[PDB]
Amino acid sequence: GIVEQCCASVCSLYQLENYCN
Amino acid sequence: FVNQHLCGSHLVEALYLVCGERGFFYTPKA
Repeated sequence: GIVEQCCASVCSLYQLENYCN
Repeated sequence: FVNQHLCGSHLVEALYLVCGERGFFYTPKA
């Protein structure tokens, strides 16, 4: 989930935006 | 600000800035 993709590894805008409503 | 490791309050701040008026969901266990 987000922690694995953006905390444990380097985040991306592409991936952050998937968590926007 | 987004293309780095972001944990904890730092990740929620990035979601807040990116998502704007949409808001977001922060699901650290899912």
